Amino acid sequence: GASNSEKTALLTKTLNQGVKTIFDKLNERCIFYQAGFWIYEYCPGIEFVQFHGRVNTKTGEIVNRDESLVYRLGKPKANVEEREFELLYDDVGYYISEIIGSGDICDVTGAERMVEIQYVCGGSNSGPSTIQWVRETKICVYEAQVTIPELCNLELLAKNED
Repeated sequence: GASNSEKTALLTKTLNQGVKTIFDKLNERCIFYQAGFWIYEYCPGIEFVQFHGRVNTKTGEIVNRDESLVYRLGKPKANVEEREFELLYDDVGYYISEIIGSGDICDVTGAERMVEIQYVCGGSNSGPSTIQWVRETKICVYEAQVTIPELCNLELLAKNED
């Protein structure tokens, strides 16, 4: 037989490397996604909000619009140590799950408007981080995915486009 000691070290390394990479790629600039009529904005340890607005596809910049159609999803911490991340994997490959609650309870169901972010390797290993897709699965719960080029260096995350 043999042992798989190194596998656990590789997991610890991919998770930590992932967290610092994510924050490094978001600290420079926040990320957004225009999900039809609504837009979703995610900042580096600030907050996660959804608003009715418009975007400039040329760079992803938002357009000056009314702030009366804005909502809260999750409220992360300021420091990377005040928060906790999870190194997961699925049939495709590895990813990092990050869930953020403390929005506004949906009185319609009686659940939290907490968001789930899945950090994966991006197809363009030569571009900034951005959201891949966005979908409000439940009435309150919302799921999103974020691509990062530097994550693809980590062999565990050397899988996407499947």
